[PDB]
Amino acid sequence: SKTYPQSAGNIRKGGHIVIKNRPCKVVEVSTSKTGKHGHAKCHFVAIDIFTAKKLEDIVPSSHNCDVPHVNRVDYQLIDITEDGFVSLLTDSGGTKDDLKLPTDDGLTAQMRLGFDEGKDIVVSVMSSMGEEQICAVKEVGGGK
Repeated sequence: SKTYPQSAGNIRKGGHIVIKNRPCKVVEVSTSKTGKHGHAKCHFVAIDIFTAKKLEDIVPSSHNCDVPHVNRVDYQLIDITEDGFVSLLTDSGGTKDDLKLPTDDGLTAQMRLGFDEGKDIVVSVMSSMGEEQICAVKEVGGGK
């Protein structure tokens, strides 16, 4: 549900893969084969999409990898609570309130300032495997 199975031989540089239960972006793919009659193994180098740590795997080309779904969604900012939660407006007219201000000080200052200023602030959220990160902030209008 958070992942789908795909043969290692179909994984490409720039795609994603699960290594040690971590969603990673594939930065290097190479293959090796045992002699003339072997079956290729895929050697992956990948970068954890939240922690930026490098992880690696060697997988037979014919075995499945778990591939994580990775989404990027924009929301309008409708609140920053005094305890650091963020309230986001959903495309169905709902609210998404489970996220906090990002650890990035630039992104947080942009959100807080834009909100204090009465600006229309759009927040990009990257999500994978039940984990979410505010990854961009822009103003699109408004003001006081």
